[PDB]
Amino acid sequence: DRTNPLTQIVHGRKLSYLGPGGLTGRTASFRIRDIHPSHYGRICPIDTSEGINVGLIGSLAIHARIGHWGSLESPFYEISERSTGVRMLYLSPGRDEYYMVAAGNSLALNQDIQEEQVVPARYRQEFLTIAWEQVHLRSIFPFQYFSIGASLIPFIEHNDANRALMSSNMQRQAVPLSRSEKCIVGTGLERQAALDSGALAIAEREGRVVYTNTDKILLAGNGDILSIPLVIYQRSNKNTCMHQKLQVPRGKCIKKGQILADGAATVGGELALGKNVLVAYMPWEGYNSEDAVLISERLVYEDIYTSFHIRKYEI
Amino acid sequence: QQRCELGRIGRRNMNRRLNLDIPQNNTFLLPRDILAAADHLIGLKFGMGALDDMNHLKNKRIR
Amino acid sequence: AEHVRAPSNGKIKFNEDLVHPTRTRHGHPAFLCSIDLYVTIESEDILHNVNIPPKSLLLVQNDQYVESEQVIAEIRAGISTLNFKEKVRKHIYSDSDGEMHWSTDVYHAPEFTYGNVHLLPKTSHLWILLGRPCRSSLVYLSIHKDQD
Amino acid sequence: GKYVREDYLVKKVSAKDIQELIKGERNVPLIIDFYATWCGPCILMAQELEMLAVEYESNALIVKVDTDDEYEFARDMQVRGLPTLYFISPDPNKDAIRTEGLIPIQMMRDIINNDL
Amino acid sequence: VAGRHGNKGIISKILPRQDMPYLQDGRSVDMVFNPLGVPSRMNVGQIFECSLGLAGSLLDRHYRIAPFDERYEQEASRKLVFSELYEASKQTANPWVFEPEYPGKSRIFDGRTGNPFEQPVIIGKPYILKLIHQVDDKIHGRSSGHYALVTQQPLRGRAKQGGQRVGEMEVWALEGFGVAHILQEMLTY
Amino acid sequence: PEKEQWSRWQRRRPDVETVFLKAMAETGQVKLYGDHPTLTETALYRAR
Amino acid sequence: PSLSLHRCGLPREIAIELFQTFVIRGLIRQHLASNIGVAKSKIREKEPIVWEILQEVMQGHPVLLNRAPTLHRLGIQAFQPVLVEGRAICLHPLVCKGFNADFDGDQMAVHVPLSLEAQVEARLLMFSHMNLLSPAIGDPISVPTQDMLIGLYVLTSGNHRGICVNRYNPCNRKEPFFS
Amino acid sequence: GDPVYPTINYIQDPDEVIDYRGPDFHEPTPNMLAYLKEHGKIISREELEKILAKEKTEE
Amino acid sequence: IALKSIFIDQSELPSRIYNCLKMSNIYTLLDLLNNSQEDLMKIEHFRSEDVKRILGILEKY
Amino acid sequence: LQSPGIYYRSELDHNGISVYTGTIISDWGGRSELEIDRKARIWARVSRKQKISILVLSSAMGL
Amino acid sequence: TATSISLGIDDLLTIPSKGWLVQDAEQQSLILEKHHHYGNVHAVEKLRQSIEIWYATSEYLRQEMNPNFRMTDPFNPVHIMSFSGARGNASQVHQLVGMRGLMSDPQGQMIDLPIQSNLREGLSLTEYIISCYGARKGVVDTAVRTSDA
Amino acid sequence: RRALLGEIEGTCITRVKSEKVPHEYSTITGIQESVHEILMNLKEIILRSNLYGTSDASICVKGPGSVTAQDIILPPYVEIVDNTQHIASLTEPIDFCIGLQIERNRGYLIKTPHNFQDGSYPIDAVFMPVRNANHSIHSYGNGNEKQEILFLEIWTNGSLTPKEALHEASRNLIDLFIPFLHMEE
Amino acid sequence: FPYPNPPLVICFGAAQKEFVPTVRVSHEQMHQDKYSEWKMLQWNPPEFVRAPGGPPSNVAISHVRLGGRAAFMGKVGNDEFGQEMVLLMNKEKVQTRAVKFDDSMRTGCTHMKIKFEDGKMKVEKVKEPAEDSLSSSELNLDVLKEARIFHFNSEVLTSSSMRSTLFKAISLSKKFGGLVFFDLNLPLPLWRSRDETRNLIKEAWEQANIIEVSRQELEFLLDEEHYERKRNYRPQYFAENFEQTKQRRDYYHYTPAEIAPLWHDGLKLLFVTDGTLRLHYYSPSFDGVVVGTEDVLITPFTCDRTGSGDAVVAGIMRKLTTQPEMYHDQDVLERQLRFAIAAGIISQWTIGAVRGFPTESATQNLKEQVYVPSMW
DNA sequence: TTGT
DNA sequence: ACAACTGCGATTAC
RNA sequence: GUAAUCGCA
Ligand SMILES: [Mg+2]
Ligand SMILES: [Zn+2]
Repeated sequence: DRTNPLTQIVHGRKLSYLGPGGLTGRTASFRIRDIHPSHYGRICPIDTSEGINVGLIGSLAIHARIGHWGSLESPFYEISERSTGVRMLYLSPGRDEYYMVAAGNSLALNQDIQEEQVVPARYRQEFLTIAWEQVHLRSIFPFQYFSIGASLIPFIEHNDANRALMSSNMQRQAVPLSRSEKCIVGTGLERQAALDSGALAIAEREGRVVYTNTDKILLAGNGDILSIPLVIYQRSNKNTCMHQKLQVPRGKCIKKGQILADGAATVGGELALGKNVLVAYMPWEGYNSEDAVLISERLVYEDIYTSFHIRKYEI
Repeated sequence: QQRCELGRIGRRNMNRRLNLDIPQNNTFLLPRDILAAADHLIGLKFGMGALDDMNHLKNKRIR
Repeated sequence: AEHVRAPSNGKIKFNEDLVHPTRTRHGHPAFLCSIDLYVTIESEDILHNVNIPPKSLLLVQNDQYVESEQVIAEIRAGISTLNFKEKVRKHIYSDSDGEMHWSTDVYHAPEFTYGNVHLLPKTSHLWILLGRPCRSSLVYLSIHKDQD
Repeated sequence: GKYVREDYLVKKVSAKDIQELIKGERNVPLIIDFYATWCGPCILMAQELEMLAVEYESNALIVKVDTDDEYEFARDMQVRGLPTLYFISPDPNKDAIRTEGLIPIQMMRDIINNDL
Repeated sequence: VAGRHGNKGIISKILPRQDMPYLQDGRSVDMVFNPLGVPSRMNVGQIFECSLGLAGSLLDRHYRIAPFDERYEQEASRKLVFSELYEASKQTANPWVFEPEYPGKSRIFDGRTGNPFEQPVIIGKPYILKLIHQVDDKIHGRSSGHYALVTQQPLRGRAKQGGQRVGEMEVWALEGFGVAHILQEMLTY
Repeated sequence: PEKEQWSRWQRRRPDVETVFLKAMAETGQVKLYGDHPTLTETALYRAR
Repeated sequence: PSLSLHRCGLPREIAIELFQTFVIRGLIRQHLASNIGVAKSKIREKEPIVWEILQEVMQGHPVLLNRAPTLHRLGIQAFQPVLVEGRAICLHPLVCKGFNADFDGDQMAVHVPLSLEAQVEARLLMFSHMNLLSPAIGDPISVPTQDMLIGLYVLTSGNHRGICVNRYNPCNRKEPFFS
Repeated sequence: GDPVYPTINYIQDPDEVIDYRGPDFHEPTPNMLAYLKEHGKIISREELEKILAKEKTEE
Repeated sequence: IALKSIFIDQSELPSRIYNCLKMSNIYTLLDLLNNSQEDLMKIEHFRSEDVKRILGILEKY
Repeated sequence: LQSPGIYYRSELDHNGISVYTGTIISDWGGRSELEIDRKARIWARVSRKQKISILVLSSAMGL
Repeated sequence: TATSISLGIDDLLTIPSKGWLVQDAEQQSLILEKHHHYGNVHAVEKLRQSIEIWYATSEYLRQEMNPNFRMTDPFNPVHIMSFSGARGNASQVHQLVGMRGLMSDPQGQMIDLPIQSNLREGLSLTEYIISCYGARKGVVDTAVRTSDA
Repeated sequence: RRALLGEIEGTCITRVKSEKVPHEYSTITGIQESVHEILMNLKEIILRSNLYGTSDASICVKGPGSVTAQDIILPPYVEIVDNTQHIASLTEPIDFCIGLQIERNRGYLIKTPHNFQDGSYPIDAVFMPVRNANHSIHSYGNGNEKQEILFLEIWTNGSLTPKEALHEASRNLIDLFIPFLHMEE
Repeated sequence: FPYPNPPLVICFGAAQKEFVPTVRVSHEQMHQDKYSEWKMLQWNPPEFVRAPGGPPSNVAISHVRLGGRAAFMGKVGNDEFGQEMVLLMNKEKVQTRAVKFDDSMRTGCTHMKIKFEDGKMKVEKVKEPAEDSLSSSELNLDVLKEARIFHFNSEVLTSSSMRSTLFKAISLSKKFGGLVFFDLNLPLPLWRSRDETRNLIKEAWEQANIIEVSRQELEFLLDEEHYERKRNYRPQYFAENFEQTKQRRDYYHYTPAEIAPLWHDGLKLLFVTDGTLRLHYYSPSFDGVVVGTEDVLITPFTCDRTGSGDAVVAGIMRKLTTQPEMYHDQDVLERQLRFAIAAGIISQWTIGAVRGFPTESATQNLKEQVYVPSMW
């Protein structure tokens, strides 16, 4: 799915129960489709497929990895005192059960030693409150329990969990516009999202940009010249235009990994699937009944939400 | 052959639940494994056991 | 199960001879009430009287000071047979390694012919003497012995 | 390294390597950087040194020395703190310039162009 | 159109800028949304976003915030939003951006009449996306063009220029209303 | 408890009502019982 | 929001395809088109008289709207199509409850009764003004729901009566009189 | 009052090009073909041509 | 306009008038320049001769 | 996909004690079940018939 | 349109006694945990006490929500939307201005960790993960309900 | 406010004719911007004119450099305001020749004739000179006679000064309100 | 006539952007080239670099940000770097009337000569302006008169042209009634041997009223191997206290007898910081320890401790200039040191010492949030 | 699968 | 052996 | 014309 750069990355993270040798939609029991405490940090608890296959198609956590034994593994910090005194271990699902994993902070003092403070923790697939002396592990990573779709929602704590799935599904539908603008408020994951989307020109060699053109970019390094071909008004699988624009000017040095050009729905190296417009929350003469929006003509005559769509016909 | 065609993963899991010292390499349904299975089964009747959750990730593999 | 709350901050005054001592389901001590009683919340300017005759739990004591909107008593009048009553079981998991100990009120014979299950005739405590359990082979037992 | 280019262009040399480089003859300016994995400021200094090495492909030599591996050598070089840069000139009569703390990349460029 | 917080809507009217409500600055709002969705679908982060966005636009800043900022303290998001709005109000002297009486809310006027509204409204600049589903793709209409070889019913699909289907749940409604001739015409000719 | 425990609710939540009550307590517009507005006074101000 | 219970907004690009035969007959009757082919070519050319004839055609014709989740009997109703300049079918707000419709992406179908008996049935039985009570318990199904209810509540809420309207007791001491 | 967590962490320049060589980004993604060639997993056409020519000359 | 970057600390001033300008929320030359002689005189502990001293030091530049 | 191994589920009968069963899962997908009735009754559910003798299976294995 | 009702952050008014109630509840919970470590009470008593006290606190908060709005801020936009009948319910507004209470984990077993924060203050990571259980149950319930209906 | 926004008219470029481009979604050698980017840049060219009708302009630049609004040759009636707006950038010695049609209208114009004479591309134009407007009414404190003070803030785009915009809005309002004082038809 | 109400202080030393003087040998090492894995060491930092301190300018910046007035005394060249640092200090409302400009030298660069002979033995041909301040004509006397606290680090002791200037400034400050704050912040050469560092810093130690030293520095000056063997002691058969049974991290409180060799008559307060986790205070009358905490893990990605110690010193100086009963009363001393602890805790969450410096409101908020109402 |  | 929401739209594969 | 897969409300 190449409707937008986000779809290309979120498509490859799907884990499916239904398939050859797996539970069919009808076959799947209710139990199969609910979160199990084991899914913490390894699977997304708010990304599913809406329909008859609800709870059967899910995404994969941001920090997860697949293990030697075929098991998804998650990164847990070890607060236990040792020689190194710090570790990041990808504990497997069965191993983390026999550990006191506390996700809370330590900013509490009650005239006693700090290790005597209490904190919610997880043990044997349960929740309980224990002292800081007895907690073996700690989950520090903020994006550990979510996926790319949910993590792009700012202030997700103040939103209901039910609407999170709707927002994740609707972020997938965005159309790349003729012009792109970054978001004033963001979660900070748009950078790596645009980096790993694949619609960005990243240099594979250090050097200087000797020649700049719309069709190609010439990068001269270590006595060798490399040519990078750009994309000019191509067509995706979902009838959405793909285009790239140069970001670096002529005569600047670029390392192996930096951004040479900006693809569609990406500006300054960050994912940009929309625009920033002034909004007021009030009823206006019924035009807002149910859900409906009243918009001004400025969005029309200034090309704020203009988009290009390309459809192919072949005989 | 298909019932005894336990994978390497299968061997490991069998060893975990039923304490066995069978080497990882011998990925076959040995009769000791069956014997042990029977032992645990009878032990479950007297309370010395724990049933297994089939929705646990540790009980699932990713292809 | 309505919960009676203190109308204002003040002392509680009632006659403890009418109420019978009991133990609440939360492990707390309380006074069982079976007859219409009058309790007085003695505040700076006013006195309040609130209580309900039927079987209720009094979670306070005479002369005790209580703050406003605290749970003084639990009416617990709602009581009936539950057709959906389920004998749910919960397990207690040890939080430290060691050995088991019981002094009294525990049967010395297993409930079944085979197994470690033991039954308790009366209430008692189970003591886990802290320690580190190791695995000892036949070879190690020859050199590793008691009090080494 | 023919098919895939190396990500980092600054090499970690030892103390004997630095002694041999200073003792020998050089045709390009030399830049010595003392770092430690632990110091926070050094994380930035390394990025600026990478940018400088990219800007100066073969007109200057940039090397880095880990203070944890060579502590006595760093102490003998009169190195007070970690974000320290040693600028060695090519001609061996001129005096070396030692800079301490985070300095702008333009300052490094001007030093290499004029002082060295 | 949609927002990142689960807010979705369909455009219903394109009013000119002169009819749009304007702030005390003098600028007409680009979109107007229904304020009754917040208690219904329980989306409170949208308010925060709008406000922070107004603040940023004025101060020329972009905010990349990791989720669950309330691990530091209580009402961390509220403190951040109100602090940034105050600063914007002080630096660009637009007193309206932060109202001490009702933080985050301002009093706007009507573009048509020019009279102020009674209660203050939320003014912000959220991130709105345009979704793939579009009206042009969904428009369809058939008169009498093509039929299936065996069934001889009209064809299916918008690209194939086919009509709409009258299912069993609609025949039931037609029979409950009592329109026998309409059902007969639809089922035969 | 003999020693005072720690809680996230130990502090008083800031509000517009408390700030306005502090602002109008000066200049003699209103009078409050003490130097810091209490929750009952904040509710009364929210009302009036 | 400015339509009546009997009127519904209908786009022109849909109406021209639905009522195409009627506008062909109109072009043939008036001295605007000689044959069916010339009339079809003129309709394809989007001539201005074609829209006038289309408006004159459907002034008394009923349109049958319906929804995909037709659970109750109010899923299919009848309205008077009004020509609009757009691609979105306008609907009266008070009639939304019946269709369980929200403007979040929902779509609807349109049906044109050809026979005179079908037209009479649609105009008499299936109209909205004749169906204002749900067939479950006979309760009003078309009532102010979200914004009109808020407006009515603001209108009839009242006024600050006690301590809110006055700071001191009026004992120590409404005004306007309208005929 | 002022937030405990510094706001300067959230603040970001609007017209800023994100440097993917920072401390918060992972290592650059290696091209699959070049990565397989450098480790010897996939040989070049020249090596296969030379091997086939040697096998033909031997026969 | 480089007057913004020219703080009063760089210009050599007596300690008394320096503290007076610091208390009067004057940190840059531009600010002083915006301020008028009468206004400057208003600041506490600021003598008329001081207005002369700051004017002379400014005219020196 | 579910990992191969031994699973030990239980199921309560309509009248009497709860039935305990152990299933062994293979890579191909074999199901060598084992069940226990109110008595010892260590019966495999491999055969479609009422039951099967675990002792007979062990003797065939080589015991 | 003339009045232009709107909802803001400061417009979500909590009852003026949430802090005291939550503080005494967590104090009693800590005392009971300490005495459970001593051996005065067993596990089932602690479970019952925690569940009952947090459910009672949530119910009292929801009960006192409406009188607070009626007496203190009668013209509150959230209160207007709830009382008029346009959109919202007492349970839904309790999630916004009160507390989410004790969510139930799958298989009908209580989580035992209370959600002491509403959507205005902001839930924690654990509380959000717990509410994910309710969201999944809701969506699967919606699907099965549509099919069965 | 309603007069300044929507009742004031201006002049903008409405049609652009390119020499040897296949379509408006392609790139021409020697220019950093595509045809669409050049059209978008020409769309934001502010002009000043006081007469109605269509006029013709052209752009004839050559050699490597940057073509701006100064290269545009205009009829004597039309003039340029900014004179330094960026039309396009040439990175090679090329001859850049383009034709422009200048029209004066009001409001916004939809580019309806997409299918038209080949080689000419129509660009939608917004003829609104006033960007934003605002007003505030402060009291005068005159006791019984409740007099007030009016303030007006006008933001134009250079085509006309704010005072000229105010006078034109006043004259347009008077022209709109005059017909009611004529004899009945 | 009277000085401004906030008491002014003086920070004396070298102005450096992000200098880290405290360098030792770390046992744990990360990847040499990948600087994206070096944040794992900020998380569990080496003992000596748990709460590092930097240039004196950072102390003045933090002091001004935490509320108060401060001035920097030093010399910087007329180059772009010196003017950049001066502008940075002025934008944050730090006084520079005691900062001198010399066109003859350039700030930050020290000319040296390799002179390889059996070893790489360098020598200083010229010195930087940051390390070259003349005692005679480069000391402003008015700032010394107004100053109540005089702050400087041992970095000035390394040079041979700034020791006399520091001694003259100390004498002039004591002449008008000011106090001397001495933060060791030992540089790399000062960690060779305890005897040489003790003999070199004895002169500045004698004339210092307030001295703040790290735990590692205090142990290094007091037979570090003894305390290293002490912390590793484990009871063989049975413990004698509850702390030994639970095996928590060691937080040793040094008895005044152990600190007696380092105690002089003119010493009022001695602070032994344990890296924003414990804080020890010593006075002629009373001795104690203030409990603290560290939560760098809460924000894993930034995690920079570069400016913690400077913020702690700034908060200590602020509370000493504001609260005059800290010397006499112990509980007030602890309640005020909690402020500096909270300041350090806030300062560890942001990369950049000058960038992530706490304000007074944020520090008070964190102090109230972390500590119970009785303690604050 | 789930139950009929 | 039998059945388990209603329809719509898009793609690729035969 | 049938499948597979996703989406829609
Ligand atoms: Mg809908
Ligand atoms: Zn938040």
